[PDB]
Amino acid sequence: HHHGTENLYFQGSAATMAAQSLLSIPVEYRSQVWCRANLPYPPAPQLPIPAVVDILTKASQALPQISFSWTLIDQPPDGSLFLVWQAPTLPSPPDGMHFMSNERFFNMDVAGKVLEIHEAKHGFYPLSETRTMHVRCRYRLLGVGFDNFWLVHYFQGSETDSIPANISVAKPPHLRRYPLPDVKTSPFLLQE
Ligand SMILES: [Cl-]
Ligand SMILES: [Cl-]
Ligand SMILES: [Cl-]
Ligand SMILES: [Cl-]
Repeated sequence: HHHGTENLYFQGSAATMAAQSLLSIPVEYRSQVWCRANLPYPPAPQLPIPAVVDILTKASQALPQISFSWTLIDQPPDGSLFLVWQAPTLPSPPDGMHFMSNERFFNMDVAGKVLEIHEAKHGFYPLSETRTMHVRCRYRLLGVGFDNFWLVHYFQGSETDSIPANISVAKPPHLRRYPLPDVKTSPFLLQE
């Protein structure tokens, strides 16, 4: 009466390792962790669309040799790129960023496949910023057997996009609890 949707995504025998690792985390932090690949990606400025498609395509081909950990992500620096496992019908865990506007959802046709682009401009870190300075993009490429994997990218906003920021009217509306617990799991696989 609480976890039906999550349970659908943990049916795989390789998703058994992910499930076992999540159950090792205190219940209160299970909703707070990202399932993030142990790469790490080199940081990058805003990526051209063909680069996004190649990065997700290569990740999908390398998946059996890439491990994941449940981890907290908080106030990642500009340039940060992550490969994450996430159900599209579940909310993203927190990253410490708040937004003065709604995330916009665009779809592109790429070589006959759909690339989803979830672009959240007007990002800010309320503990340290009074104006917006950051963009977060979440990408996924559909119909190539990698539907629940995302590229998540944080980068610097343009000066002209910067607007005054106030947590009282931002999304999400609540500041996360600091300091963060240490909760990073040992690595596991999502395909064998
Ligand atoms: Cl475990
Ligand atoms: Cl808006
Ligand atoms: Cl998938
Ligand atoms: Cl929200």
